[PDB]
Amino acid sequence: NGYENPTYK
Amino acid sequence: MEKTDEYLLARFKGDGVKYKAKLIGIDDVPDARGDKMSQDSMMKLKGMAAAGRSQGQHKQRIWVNISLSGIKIIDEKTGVIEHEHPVNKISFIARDVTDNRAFGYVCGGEGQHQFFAIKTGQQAEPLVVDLKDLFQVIYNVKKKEEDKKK
Repeated sequence: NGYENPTYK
Repeated sequence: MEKTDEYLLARFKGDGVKYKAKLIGIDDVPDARGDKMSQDSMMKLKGMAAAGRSQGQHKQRIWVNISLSGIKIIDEKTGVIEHEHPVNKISFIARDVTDNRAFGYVCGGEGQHQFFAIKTGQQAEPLVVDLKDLFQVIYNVKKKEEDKKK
């Protein structure tokens, strides 16, 4: 499904 | 075979990869992540785009450019760079389980999140994968550099 960005912020 | 950091670097270096698509819409969102949250936006935006289509209004034709610079939304007609989102500003990539030719991503700083819904000219998956690999590479490189400074 969906996934987040490890290097976000 | 195996998409090594080197292969990935060479792929997203400079102009990187480019995909033909259409901008379904933009929506202000309450959080940086979330399948349900992303689905609700996509659905609302597709609802809106539909109402527009029934009145002769079509989605803006664009180029989704993926590189180390992040994502660039470019107008297909003018070549004007409408939006640019650095990798460190894209918090979530949303897969649209209802469409094989659509996906979205959330971007912006904390407290100012936006969902960009995109209709791919071709299949969306290869695009979602690229973004995943991109975030993965950026990550690997930074990690090494850290273990080197230490």
